[PDB]
Formats: sequence, structure tokens, C-alpha cells
Amino acid sequence: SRGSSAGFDRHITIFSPEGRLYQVEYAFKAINQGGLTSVAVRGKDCAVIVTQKKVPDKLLDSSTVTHLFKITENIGCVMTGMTADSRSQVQRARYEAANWKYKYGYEIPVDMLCKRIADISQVYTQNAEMRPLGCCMILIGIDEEQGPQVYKCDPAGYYCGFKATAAGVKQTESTSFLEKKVKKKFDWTFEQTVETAITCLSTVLSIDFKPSEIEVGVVTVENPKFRILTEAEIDAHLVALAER
Amino acid sequence: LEGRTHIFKIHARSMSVERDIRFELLARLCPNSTGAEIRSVCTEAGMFAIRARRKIATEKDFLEAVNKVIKSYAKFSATPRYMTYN
Amino acid sequence: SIMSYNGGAVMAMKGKNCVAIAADRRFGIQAQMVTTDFQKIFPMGDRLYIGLAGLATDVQTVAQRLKFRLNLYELKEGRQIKPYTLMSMVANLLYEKRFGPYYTEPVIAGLDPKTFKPFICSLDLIGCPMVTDDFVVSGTCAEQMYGMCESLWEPNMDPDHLFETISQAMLNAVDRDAVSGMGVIVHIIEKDKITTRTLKARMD
Amino acid sequence: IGTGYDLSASTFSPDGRVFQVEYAMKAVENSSTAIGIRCKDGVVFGVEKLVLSKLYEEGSNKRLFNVDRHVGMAVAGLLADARSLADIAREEASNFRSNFGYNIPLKHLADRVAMYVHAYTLYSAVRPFGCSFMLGSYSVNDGAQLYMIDPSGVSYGYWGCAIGKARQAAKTEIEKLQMKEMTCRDIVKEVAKIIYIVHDEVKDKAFELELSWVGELTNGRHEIVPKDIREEAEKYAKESLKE
Amino acid sequence: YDRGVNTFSPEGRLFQVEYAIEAIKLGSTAIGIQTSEGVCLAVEKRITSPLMEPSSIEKIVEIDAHIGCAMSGLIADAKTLIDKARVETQNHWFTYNETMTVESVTQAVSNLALQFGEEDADPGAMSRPFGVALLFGGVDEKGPQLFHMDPSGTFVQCDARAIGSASEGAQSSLQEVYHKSMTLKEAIKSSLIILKQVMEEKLNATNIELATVQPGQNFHMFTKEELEEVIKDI
Amino acid sequence: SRRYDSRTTIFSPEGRLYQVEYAMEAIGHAGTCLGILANDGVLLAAERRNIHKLLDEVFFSEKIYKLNEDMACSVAGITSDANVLTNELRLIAQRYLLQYQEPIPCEQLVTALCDIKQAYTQFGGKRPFGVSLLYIGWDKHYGFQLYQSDPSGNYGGWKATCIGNNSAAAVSMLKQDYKEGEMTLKSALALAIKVLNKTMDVSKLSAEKVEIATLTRENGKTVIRVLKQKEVEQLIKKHEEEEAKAEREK
Amino acid sequence: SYDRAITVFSPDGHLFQVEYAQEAVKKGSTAVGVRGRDIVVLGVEKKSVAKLQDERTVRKICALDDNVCMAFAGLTADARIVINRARVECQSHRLTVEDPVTVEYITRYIASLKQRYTQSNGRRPFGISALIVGFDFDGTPRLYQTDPSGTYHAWKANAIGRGAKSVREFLEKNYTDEAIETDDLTIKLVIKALLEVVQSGGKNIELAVMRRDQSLKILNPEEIEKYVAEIEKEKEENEKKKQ
Amino acid sequence: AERGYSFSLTTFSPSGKLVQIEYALAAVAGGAPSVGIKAANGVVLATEKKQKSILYDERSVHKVEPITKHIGLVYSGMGPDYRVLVHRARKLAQQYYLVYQEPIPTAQLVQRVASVMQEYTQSGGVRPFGVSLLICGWNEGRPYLFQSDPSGAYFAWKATAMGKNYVNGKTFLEKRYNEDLELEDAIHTAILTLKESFEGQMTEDNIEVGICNEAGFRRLTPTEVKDYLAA
Amino acid sequence: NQYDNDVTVWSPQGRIHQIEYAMEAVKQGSATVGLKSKTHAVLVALKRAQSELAAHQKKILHVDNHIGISIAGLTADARLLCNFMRQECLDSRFVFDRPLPVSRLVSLIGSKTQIPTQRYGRRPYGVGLLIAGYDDMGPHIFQTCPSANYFDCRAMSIGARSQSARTYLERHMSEFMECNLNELVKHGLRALRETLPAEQDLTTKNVSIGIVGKDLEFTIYDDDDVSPFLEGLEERPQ
Repeated sequence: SRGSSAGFDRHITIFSPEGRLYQVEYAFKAINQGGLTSVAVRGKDCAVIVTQKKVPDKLLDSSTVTHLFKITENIGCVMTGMTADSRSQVQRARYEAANWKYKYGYEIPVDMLCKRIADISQVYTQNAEMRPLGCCMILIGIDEEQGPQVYKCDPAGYYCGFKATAAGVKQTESTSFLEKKVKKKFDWTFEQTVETAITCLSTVLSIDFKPSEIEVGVVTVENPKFRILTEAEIDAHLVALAER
Repeated sequence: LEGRTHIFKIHARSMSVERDIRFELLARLCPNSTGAEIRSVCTEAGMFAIRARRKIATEKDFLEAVNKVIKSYAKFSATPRYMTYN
Repeated sequence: SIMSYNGGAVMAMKGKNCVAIAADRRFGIQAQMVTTDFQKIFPMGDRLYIGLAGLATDVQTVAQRLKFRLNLYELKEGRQIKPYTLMSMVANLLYEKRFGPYYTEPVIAGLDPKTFKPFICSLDLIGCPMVTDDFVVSGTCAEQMYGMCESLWEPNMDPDHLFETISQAMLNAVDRDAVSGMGVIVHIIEKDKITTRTLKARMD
Repeated sequence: IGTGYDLSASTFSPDGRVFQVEYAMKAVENSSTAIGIRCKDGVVFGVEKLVLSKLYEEGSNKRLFNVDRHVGMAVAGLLADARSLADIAREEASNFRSNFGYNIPLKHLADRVAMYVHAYTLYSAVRPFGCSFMLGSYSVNDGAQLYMIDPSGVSYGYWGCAIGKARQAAKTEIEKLQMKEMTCRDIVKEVAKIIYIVHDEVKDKAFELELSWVGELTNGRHEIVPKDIREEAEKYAKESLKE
Repeated sequence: YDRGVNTFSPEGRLFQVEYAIEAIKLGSTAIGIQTSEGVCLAVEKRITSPLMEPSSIEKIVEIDAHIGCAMSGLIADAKTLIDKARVETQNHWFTYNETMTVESVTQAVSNLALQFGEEDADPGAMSRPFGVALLFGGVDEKGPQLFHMDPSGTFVQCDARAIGSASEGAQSSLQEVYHKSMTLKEAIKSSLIILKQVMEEKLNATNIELATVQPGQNFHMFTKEELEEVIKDI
Repeated sequence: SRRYDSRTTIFSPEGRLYQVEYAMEAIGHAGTCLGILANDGVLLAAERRNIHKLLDEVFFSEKIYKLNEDMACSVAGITSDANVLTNELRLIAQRYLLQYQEPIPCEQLVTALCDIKQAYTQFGGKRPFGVSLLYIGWDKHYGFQLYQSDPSGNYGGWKATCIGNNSAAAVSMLKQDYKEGEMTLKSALALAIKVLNKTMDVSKLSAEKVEIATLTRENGKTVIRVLKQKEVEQLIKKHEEEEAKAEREK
Repeated sequence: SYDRAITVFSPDGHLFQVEYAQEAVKKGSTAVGVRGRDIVVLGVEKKSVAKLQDERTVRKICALDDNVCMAFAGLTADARIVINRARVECQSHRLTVEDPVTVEYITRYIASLKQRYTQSNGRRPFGISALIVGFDFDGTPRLYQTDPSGTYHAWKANAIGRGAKSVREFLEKNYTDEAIETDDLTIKLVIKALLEVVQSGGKNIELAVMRRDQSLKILNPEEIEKYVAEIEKEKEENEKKKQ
Repeated sequence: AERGYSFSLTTFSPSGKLVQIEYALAAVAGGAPSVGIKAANGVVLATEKKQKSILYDERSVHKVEPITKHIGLVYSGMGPDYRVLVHRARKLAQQYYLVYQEPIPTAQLVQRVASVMQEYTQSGGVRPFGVSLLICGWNEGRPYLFQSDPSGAYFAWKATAMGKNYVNGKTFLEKRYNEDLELEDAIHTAILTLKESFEGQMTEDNIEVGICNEAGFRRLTPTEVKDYLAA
Repeated sequence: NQYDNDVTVWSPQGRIHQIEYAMEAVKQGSATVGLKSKTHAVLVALKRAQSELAAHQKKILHVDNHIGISIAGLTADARLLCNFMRQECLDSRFVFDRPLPVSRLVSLIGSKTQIPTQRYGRRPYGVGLLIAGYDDMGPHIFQTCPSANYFDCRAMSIGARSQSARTYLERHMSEFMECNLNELVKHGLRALRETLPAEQDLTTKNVSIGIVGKDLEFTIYDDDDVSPFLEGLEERPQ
């Protein structure tokens, strides 16, 4: 064992002799190929998403490069990994939400959306004909009673709720940072959250962003409609960090 | 077709065979067997021809050999698996 | 009517720790009788009988598919069926043909195989269940049977009085129905035994 | 890495790559160059259509397609695949019209077709498309738009873009234009110019230039550049090539 | 190494089709001769034992009254094609009230050629080609015709052809002796002669089967006596 | 797809089906199960592999499935596949009952299941059912019967036989001890306890290790009963008290 | 469903699965049949005398109709399937046509079925061979044989299974018009042929006979013992009183 | 475009083993441990719900799931597969209830679930589930504790353990546990046998517990688990 | 060798080998040449025979009154596509009562032949076509490959030893647009000639001619109907 292989256990989604699924692990490796990093932090009265906006060339409509997607008017998501797979998964999520509202007559909760998407990817994990998606979705939204919510789903079928999370290249480091800064117990206001997320990404990459190098999604209890901050308001948050 | 006949004639050309029997018939019953197997026949009859007590072999002696070697030793052959270079 | 094509009558009645189910015995096609020993009451376990009136084809076919499902049930699980459960199972079976229904209105009578507590019920042709603490009826002489059972039935009856009651009710109800009768058969079931009797009835 | 990990699109490599998609992309790379560039009043397409024989007619193997009356398409790569994708795009646009009543928005057509392309990079039962394509459109309610789609299913919006052999070189030539302020009229010459620059007369033989309008000058209809403007731009190019 | 049944070789060919052609080489040899007086078909039966009733060997069958068929290779695979041919002729008569032309029947049977393949097909569609060669011999408005078919699905008209294990020899022998003015007698005689040349076991009345189709006479399978009368004139 | 197909329904060059053979090997490593026919009944007796101190015992048995009012079966091999096959057996028997309103003859039930297993060997590309069965039953045509089926869908009738681990030993012992036409339920029970005692790896033999079922005919009804542990201990004690008796003679 | 070609051609032009099927047949219990005048006799060799085994449940001679019986060699389960299908078809022939069933017809059906399984996706050839035996209306007695390939022929006498070559040689040398001149003589010929491959017994020979419009008759081992006894007697009254 | 692989991925080895099933079982015996005890008047399931950090919200996903009002589930092995099986088990339970208007017996739900698991060892193009399930139930007065493994086979237990170190847990149960135990004592010994492996300060959010008495199945609140973890 | 057997497998160098190998099946077929004037479209095909006692394979097929085809490759696939094209033409006449434009028919063939180059266990059509037609946009000669690509040609040749013909045609393109029918058929016959050794030459037995034009429905000339074209040709000793 400890790295043993037999038959096709490294080509298709079947069990290795030590009970691994190697193709799924490879999908996780495929997430990092995008070379991006995304941070998601849950506040007392809000939820914030922030992600690098790598526009390598001025020949690109920088407005069409976005990893933030509106799944519902009140549910936002950020995708990390293979781009086209991410869009596929976004379409599926949209469909599942719309369908949920149509059948059940209330707005879908992020919890159940994430669970549904996860459930779908597990099938890819269990059927041999197709390969998992090399993407990772983080959902944010305000639920009616549980407050603000941040969830996350994997290429294998795993999903979970978080106080704070990150995905991509600098995942482990961002989790270290955030798990350091969550224990300190501070009044998680909106600006506290936004600043926390931005600084997490910034320190993790050692960059100090321009307002055109990142993108910030948000959702608040006072305003549950998923809002994508303009470059202006982003900068407004940036200059406020070089004060303390 | 014309090849094996040369292979048969070449191989058997050097032994006491029945001059009536025409290797052509045998060659016909040999679609795709290498020139080696064709050799197990020419010598195969040897056993048969010796198994009774005879100097010269007959048509059937070859026929049997053909059916004795080729066919019987068909499962093995490996000439059809090695054709596609496996 | 379709239900009057073969005619027939089935009744079930509660007692103390006992229960009773009776039926006429005629198999007739409209006015004409073909046989006088037709089975309308089918055992679905020890101490659980189902009573089927209506169109004789669907009597037989519903009985048969019910025995199908029931056998499977009693094999998968290691127990005889509970009466409630049988009722729901019949209901399901009937509603499966909601748009081309079996023309039978079943009556169930039986004792809870764990307890001994009597159960009786009846269902629609599409399987609407209906449980009572007194009696249930089905068939071409439903009005008659209702009239007799409302006037004869007392609550806590012992097996002999249950017998006398259901017998008189069936007889007098059936003898005022043209297409029911040719004999009456009565199964009174208790914890310890099952009594089956055939009454002396008119044959006209 | 080629150890069975590169025979199907249903198979990840142990570093987390799908090599069939990469090889499809490589099929695109080996193709002649086509560029497209968006200005303030529409989108212009240019294709370096290599002539493989003098026996082929002028205008054979067009690599500019009318996907909808407001959307043009420019392809590069395995041409069969490109045609099939043109048919798919057409039908997506058609269905959109019939079901929702208006001409399909380019961003949405791009999303749809690109999801269709991405659908072929998941299973072993089919192969990824060996073509990359550009979609251009102009509307008064949306503006001028230009998207590109690669074999992986990725769809991006561009101001200027190129596909095929001389992708980079073409991009470098394009970044020297100020197209966010130029008109379509003007851009055609610069497209023809960039094509003539990028073309390698040594490796590739003779060639034919394809050019496409779509903009306020055409009332939103994607059209071919008239022989007049085309020859004008070609002349400008040849003369600009001597420097 | 496993490949599909629908794979091309670099030399540009389907390995299943080629292999099937190889499978024909093993079959009993057959000769067909086209002639302005009719078409003749012979085949050697290849009885493996005196115990085997040779009348239960039919490598020559009637597709219809004016079209006969001689088969070589895997006979079991031939039966399916022959049935489909019969049904096809009859459908054409049903529909148009006139017999099928030999070329039309031939074409029809040839359409079941490359109808094999794995996924993307019916659950009762063919897994491999037919390992059989056919000779259709008929008479129609164009007169006496003879066609030959192989598992490639290519069918071609032939004046005189041989199929089977002794294909090459018999074909050469046929070329040496054929002219477009032979009589049916000379054709049958020639056929029996070449057949005797190539046959392993001695030619006799219960060892080959022989059939003619002439413009004025429906498909005729030669009886034992009728065969004897011809073999007599060796 | 051509690559990952293990090709299960295919001949081996010697003329055999590998997955069927291998399945038989799987069967060889299962709990011993044997069946003896008699003139006044028929019985199944099986080794219990579910023998651990924490097992709760919630079913009437472990290896004896009741399929029909007249008929019952025991199994050997992969237990889940046995659940599949037993479900299907039930269905078959109840279908026959629905069609003919009389119990299915045992041979038809066995054939009906065997055709399913065979089907699995011939097409579909699935693995075959790694299960052998013994069937005991009674019918109005051939009376008491014992049958046996293998994963090839091939079946046969016996007067006594065994299946599972150390099957061949048990078969030989039965060839010695059987008594054609002269068999009774009592004698057969003795034989069962004997062969079970010799074939089971763990000697001494507790009732916690064996499972006995009899099928007998009582007053027009068919009775199938699994022996309570007490009766089984009586049988075992009887075996030892007979064995210590024939050892005195020397 | 499973749509994969199991039986395909080998580069030398053989169907290998069919050959392995035929091997499976070659591992079968020996079965022979001879055809008489008013009797047709089929006998099958090793009954696998386990003595604890109910012979009735392992018979390898079944009846297809009142007119036709059949023996086999190969994979018993496959045989069971083929036999049942043939039975169904024997009856459906009587439905669709008031006339009964001829041995050639049912032979043709079975043959076609096997061939079908040699040329359908997913399926695997039935590994059996059959001796089909019967009396057609008009009274002519007939014996045909089939094969895992789908080929079929009529025989006067034949053998299949383990050591079929030996029995076949014997039958070649011993089938005369003198032998099988009486029922008692044809049965004798079959027992003589079967004793030349069997394990030397008599309890290991089953013999079944069909005769005229009468039904199938399977022989009890008493009668079989009697016939093998007259055999051993004639093998010591014409072979002992000479050599 | 897409179909489905039609051939089995789980096939007999020459030794007669279904190798994929044993490797799936290897995946089970690598998951967090879970212990189940049937105790006269009730059933206890407990499992190690240990996260990776402080960022995961443990009040969001659960491992002890209800199937109906009287049957509960825990698992060892792969998470997603468990999710699938739980959905499917709830569906089966509700089919049974539609038809019999009586809550499904625990044995029958175990049978049905097991059948589902067996399908994915014989249907085409798939792997078996990498999950062992412990299913607790109250029906007919008595309590019920079953286990189903990836082969689709199921067993009734008085008590058992699965996941990592399931052997030592099992022995500990064989010794330090017996009948006539009240549910409370059973919860006690369950948390006890879970502690024989929990590498950590077993908190009230590090483990999840469910009970099943003749008042219905329910998950113990974190508060109740804290109270029980206070000895 | 692992990228050779399936059409769904891209090679690490950006190519699909089953498609290529399929393309090689076109070169195995006897040569055929197709050229157009401004009014006529002409196919000339070298027919080929198995043995001397067998007829020559037919190589020009009639599709519709305005469209004929010349085939090169697997004949079964040829007939498959031919039936499809005839069906499409009949569908067009049925629904629209106008002949189907050649370019659209060709597009349909592209669509049809592209499909099996993308699905597993399917194989590309092993046949190349030259399509001669006349519609409202004049004469047309099209070429179709097993790769499902197609080309609008001014003249073309495909098959074995067709490069010679391609060269010749490439030399006399400038003449064709003004040629008369007899001269056009001649040029096609010469192109077809340059595809033979000096030992063998054209005959009324191994040549087939097909013409369609503004005043002429598609017509095939096979035997003695070919002789007036051949008997009008100056031989060539080089």
C-alpha cells in the first residue's frame, strides 16, 4: 500500500488497493492550474468574496474576466479551477436554483444549492465514462434564519459551511492566516470583513493590489442582493487600509 | 499459392516422396501458414511414413500431416497474433 | 349498472374479541344463475379475510393480485400482515387503475395477529378506505344491509349473538334483492378458532 | 506526459491536466492565422487563407461564417469541426429567436456554444473540437462585441484577438493600434496590414485575404468587405510592408 | 492490443473486411460461367465422411425462379444474406409486379455488407462482416448475367468467375478456356473439368452440385442422373 | 471503453468461461451447506459463518431462505447476490401462483432461476452471480426433492449432496452413508450432524455453529422448520454418545 | 445495453470464439445417433454416475415435440436455452401452420439461432452441438446435426463430444444395410459404438429410441443391461469361436 | 453526447475474490470511526466529526442523519457516497410508507439499502460505494442495529464499530459492554469506545451522537453531548 | 501505436490518425478527374477491372438531373453517401419543387461525414467524391474527403497517381473557362491519361465520362458512347 496501484485505478474513477480514488485527487490538482486564489469570509451581518483579477493583456475586455457569478439575485458564487468547467458548474447551479424556486415556491438556500451541486459531482466521481470537473465553487448568501452563509463544494462531492475559507494556489496559507485572525474574536462588521479578506489575499500573495487586480463580491443582511463592488468602491476600501 | 508450392517442392525436394502426389493440392489447403509449418508436414509424413513401414509417402500421408499439423497445431500458430505485431 | 351485472353481497361485522364476514353464494349473469357456490371471501392469513363483491372477473383478479402481493410481503418480512396494512395495500392496488378501475368494493375483516383486536373496513372501487367499529357492507343490496345492520347491531356481542345478528341481517337483506342470495355463508373468527357456517336460505 | 494519461478526455493526468484538450489546442496552433479586432463602431475580421493549390476556386474554404444576421464567425483549426460548430451556433441563434422573440445576445450565444464545446471535453465517447473561433457582433443596445472560444470551452471577450500559427506576433502588432477610438472603416486597412506582416511567405506559399465587417456601417448586419475596400486595404498593406 | 471492428489500417483498409476476405479462402471452390444460352453454377460439396448425407449440402440455392446463388466460406453467414435476397425479390415483385433484375438483387444483398459496428447501433445489429463470397447467376431483360460478391460489399459482373480455396488456379483455367460464344454444354463441361482438376477427392455424382439458368427455363438444379450423363463425357 | 472492458461473457481458448470457474472458486470458500433427502422429508444443514459474540439474531435463519409455501433454499457464496437471487425466486414462484393458482413445481422454479444465471454468462458484460444454491421442496408431481444450482445456471437433482467449503469430503462421506429408499428424517439428521462434524474446521461443534432446517409433510400441508438450538444440542449429544459407543469395540 | 463485438475475424480469417465454443463441445459427454428403418436411436455416454444423483434431472436427451427428440454435447445450460427456444418454435409452427414439424425445419431454426448468437453484439456463441432426431410425416426417419457455427447437415450416423473421432471411425466401419435391419440390431449397433468410448459399464449408457408415430422411449438400465449382454454374448459366440 | 459504460468494473479474480469490493472496504477502513450499540431500551450511534481547522462550521454538515422518524444512520468511509445512500434510503422509506401507510421496518430499509449497494457491484460502468453504514431503528418494541457494507451484505449487531481501529473498538465493545444496559449507559460506553481512538480533546463539536428509543430517532444536541462528555 | 486505432484520439502532435488513414483509402481508388468550363461540368474516370474476365467497376453515379458524382474509395461507403444525396435531392424536390443547389448538398455531406469522426467506435467514411453539378450559380466541381472537409474546385483529380493529373490540370486552367464541351472532355481525358504508364492507355472499356451543363442534364457515357470523344485525341509519346 502507501501509493500502490492495480489495474486502471489511476485512469478511471475506481478504487486503488489502498482505497483511494486517484482521478479525483488529480482533479484537485487541476484546480490549481488556473493559478488564482480566492478568499471568502463570513461576517456578523454579511459575507464577502474576493479574488485576483489577472488580466495579463490589455487586448482583453477586462469586464468579461470574472470569476464571480450570479446564481440567484441573492446568491453569489466564486469559482476556482478550470475555467470552462467552472462555467459549466455555474450553469448547472443556476438551473438548480431556478428549478427549486419553481417547484417549492421559495428561494433556494445556499446550503441546498451546494448540496445539490456536490451531489451531481459525486456521480462524476462514481461513473467511469466521464471525468470530474477541475473546479471549486464557493457560495455566499443570507439565509432567512441562520444569518449569513458561506459554503464550498469540491470536485469529489464534498461540501461544507465555513466561517472563512479560500481556494486555489495559496489555499493552505490563506487558511493559516484566517484561522489565526478568527481566533482573535473581533466585531465582524462589514468593513472589518472586507478588510480581513483583502488583506488575507494581499499578504498571502505579497502584492498590495490596484483596484483593477481584484474583484469583490458581497452580500449583506440589510441588502441581500448579491452585489459586485465597482472598481471605485474597491479603491475606497484600499486607501482605507493604508491608514492603520 | 505459387509461393508455398516452391516452399513445398523445396522442402520435400530433398527426400523420398511419392512422385504422383502434387504438392499443389496440399499448398491449396494451406491458406496462411508460414513456410515453417509447411516444413512440419514434409517431415511429419516422415513419422507416418515410418510409423507403418514404408519408404515412400502418399498423398494422404501429406493430407494427414496437413490436417495433423496445420489444423491440430492451430490453437498455437501464433502466426495470427503476430501478424498484427502484438 | 356494471356492479349489478353479477350482483352479490358482502358484509362484515365486529363483535367483542371476534369478527364476522358473510357473503351470498350466487354467481349469476344478470337474471340467470350459473352457479350457487361462488367464492367471494378469501383468506389473506389466519384470522384475516377479504370480502369482494362486484364484477366477478375483478373479484377473482383483485383477490389474486392481492394474494400475490401478500405472499411477497409475508416472505420479505417474517410475519403475517396487519389488517391496517392490508387495507392500505388493497387501496394502493385499486388506485393503480384509477382511470380504468376494478369493479369491486372490498370488505376486510380480521383480528390483529399481535393482539386480537377486531378490525373491519371497506373500500371504494378506486380504493378509498373506510374503517368502522360496527359494520361494513358492499354490493347490490347495500341499502338493505344498512337497514338491517342499523337495527340489529349491538356493541359488545359474543360469537353466538354476532352470528345470529349477521345471519339475520344478511338473510333478510339479501332476500329482498333479486340478484343476491342462492345461499349465505358466514365466517365468524375469534382468537382460538374460525367457524364457517352455511345458512338455510331461499333459492329463488 | 504520455503513459495512457493522454488517450481520452475522461482522463486526468497526475498533475491535473487533460492532454486531449491540449492536443486539440495544438491542432489549432498548426492552422493558418486569423485575427479580429473591435473598435468603437463595430468589429472587423481578417483571415489568412492559404492557397494549397491553384486548382481551388477564389472563395473556397471560407473561414468566415454567417452564424446569424448580426453575428459573424471566424475560425481556425480543423475545418470540419469549425463547420459543425458553425451549424451549432446557427441553430442556437435560431432557437433563441423562436423561443424568446429577439436576436440572440452575443455573450449568451458565446456562453451556449462554448458550453457545447466544453461538453465534449468530459467523456471518452467523443473528442474535443480541434478549432478555435471568434464571434463578432454589433448592436445599438449592447455595442460592439468580440468573443473567442478555444477547444477547452473557454470563452473570453476581446478588444483584439488572434488564432493560429502567428497568434503572439499578431497580438504584438495589434497592441500598437488605438482601436478603442478608431472606426471600422479605418480598421480594415490595419487588419489587412497585420495579416500581411504576420504572413510567412517562406514557409507558407501564396495566400488570399478574407475580410468581414460588422457594425454601425452595416446597420448591424455581418457582411463581407466589398472588393473595393478589400483591394484598397491590400494595397495599403503591401505598401506598408516595404519599410 | 484491442482495436474496434471499425478501425482503418494505415494502408487504408478495414481489418475486419480484409480478414473476412481471408476467411473466404477456406471455403469450397465454386465456378460460374455466363453464356448467351444461360449461366451455369458449380460447386464442390466437400463431404467429410461417407456417413454424411450429401443431399443435405446445398451451396447452391434459388433466390428466385430466374436467380440462383452459389456460396463459398461460412455457410451459416450465407443463409442470412440469401434470406434477405429472397425477401427482397419478393418485395419488389409485390410492389411493382415484375421480377428483380440480378443487378438489383445483388445490390440489395451488398447493402448488408458493412453494416457492422459496436456502440451507436441497434442491439441486434451485426458485430462483424459476413465471411462469405457469393455468385449470383440469373437471367433478365439484359439476358444472362453473373455477378460476384465479397464481404467488402463490392459486387461486380463477371463473365466467368471462381470463388473459393482454388480460386486462383480455377480462375486461370477459366481464362484459358472462356469466350463470349460458348454453349451452355461447353460451359458445364469446362466447369466440371476445372473442378475435377482442383478437387481433392475424385469427382462423382454425389460430390458436386451443378445448376443452370437459361432464358426459357427456370432455375434448374441438376439431379444425380443428369450429372452422371455429363460426368460420363469426361 | 474497449480498453476498460474486462470481457466477462467470452470463451477461453481451452473452451471455458473464466468468470464462471472463478465464481466456483468463490463458492468453494463459503460456508459449508449440505442437504439430505429422505422418504418422510428433506433437510438442509449449514455451517454458520456469522458466528461472533456480538451478533443479534433478528432473522429466522442466516442461510435458509423461505421461497414458497412448499419450498426453501440455502445458499453458498456471496450473500448479497443470494439476496438478489432469492428475491427473484420469490417473484417467479408468486408469478406462477398468480397464473396457475397452484404452487410452482420445484424443477420449474430452479430452471427459471438458472436461466437468469445462464443469461448472465452469455451476454451483457456483467459478472456472474457468485452463488450456488440447494433447493428443497415438495410438489404434487415428484414429491420431496432436492436440487442444486451453480453460477453457470446449470442445475441437477440429488438424493444427498453438499456445497461450499470441503464439499468433496462431504460428498464422499454421503456416498458412504446414504441409504437409497431407506432414508428417514431421524437417520438423515444423524448423518447431517456427522458430516457437519467432520467437514467443519472447528471441531466439537456447538449449535452456535450449525443451522438445521427440515421440510416435511403434515396433514396435507407443507411444514418448513428451523430446529431450535435445544433439539440441535440433543442431536450433537446423540452423535457423541454414539461415537463413544463404537470406540469401546476394539 | 452491452454492444461489443465478441466474435470477430482473426487476421488468418477465423472466428476464434466459435473455435473455443467448439472446444467446449469437445469436452462434452459422448453422444451418438444412428438412423434405422423404423427406429432412430440416440445414445449418450457418461451420465456422471454419482449414484446420489437423480438421473431424471440430468438427462441429455430431451424431446422437442412428439415428432422430434434431441441430444446434445457441450454446455448444459446453453443446451437448455436452445432446447426451450426450439420447443416454443415447434409449437408456434403448429399454430401458424396446421401441419406439424419436420426435423429439418426445427434443425434450421436451431442452427439459425446459434448463428445469430455468433454475429450479434454482446453475445457469446452457445457452446453446444446437437443431434436432432426424428420422423417426418411421410415416415422417412431423419437425423441432422448442428454446430456452434450454425452449420448443419444430415447424417446416417454420427457422434459428438469426448472421443467423437473414435466412435465416428467405428460407425464409419460398421454402418451397413445388414446392421440396423431390425430395431434390436440398430440399438445393438449404437451400444457397440458407445462401448468403444465409455468407461466400460452399461450403467453409464443411456439409449433413447423413437419409432414410427410412437413417442420417445428411453431405456431402463435392465433393458440396456440385456442388450449389452447379448452384445457380449455375440462378442463371444462369433469372436470367441473363431480366433 | 453520452451513454454509459455497460460492462462490470467489479469482476471475479482467479482466486474468486471481487477485488473492487475489498478495495472499497479498504476505503471504509480508512474513514473516521463510528460505534453503534443496541441497548435493551434503545440504540446509540456515535461518530468522530473531526474537522481540519477552526474555519469549518460544524453546525452545517452532519454525519448522523435521520432516514425517517424512527430510523437513523451513520457511516464510515467516503462522504459523498454516504450522502447518495442517505437520499436513496429516505426515498425508499417513503415509497414503503406510500404503499403500506406504516413506517418502514428497520430490517426492510436495511434490505432495500443493501440492494442499492449491491447494484453498483454488478451494473455497468461504476465503482462500489466506499461506505459502511450503521442503521439504527425502533420497530415492534425491540431496538435494531444493522450494518451494511459495500458488497451489499448486511448484518445485525448488538454492538459494533467501523472505520479506523475498528478491531480494537470491537474488542473493547466485546469486553466493556453487555446487555441489560440502559440507553444512557450505552451512550456512555459509546463515547468511551470512541475515545479509544479520538486523538484530541474530544469536544462537544468533535463528535456526533444519535439515539433511537421508542420515542423516535434523534440527534443529541451539542449541549447534551457536552453533558455526556463531562464524564 | 496507441493513437492509431480510434478516431476520438488526438495525437500528441495535433492530428487524428484514423482520419488520415481513412484519407489514404481515397488514394487506393482508380483516378478520376473533374473540370469545368463556364457552362459545363465534366467528370472523367478511369474504370478498373479485377481480372480480365470481369467487368470494370463503375465510377460515376447519378444523383439528380443536375448532379452527378465520381467515387474513389470504399464502394459501400460510396453507395451509402450516394443514397443519402439522392434522398436529400428528392426531399428538396418534394418540399420546394426546385432542384437542390449543389453547395447545399455538399454542406449536408460535410455535416453527415463529420459526425462519425467524433464518436467512439465510429469510423470515418472511407470514400472521396468529385461532385459535378449545375445550378443557378453555374457549373460546379466539388471535392469531399473522409475528413469531412470539402473544397470548391476549378478542376480536380483524386485517386491513385492523381498528382500527374493535378499537374496537368494546374497547367491548363486558363484554357478551361472558354473551352467547348468536346475540348473540355478532351482535357479531362488527357489529365486522366497522364495517370497511366506508357504501356497502357485509354479505351472504350476503362473510361467513363459524365457531363452536366446549362442545356444538358447529367449524363453518363460508358462504352461505345465514349468512342466519339476518344477518336479525336492526339496520342502522346512522352
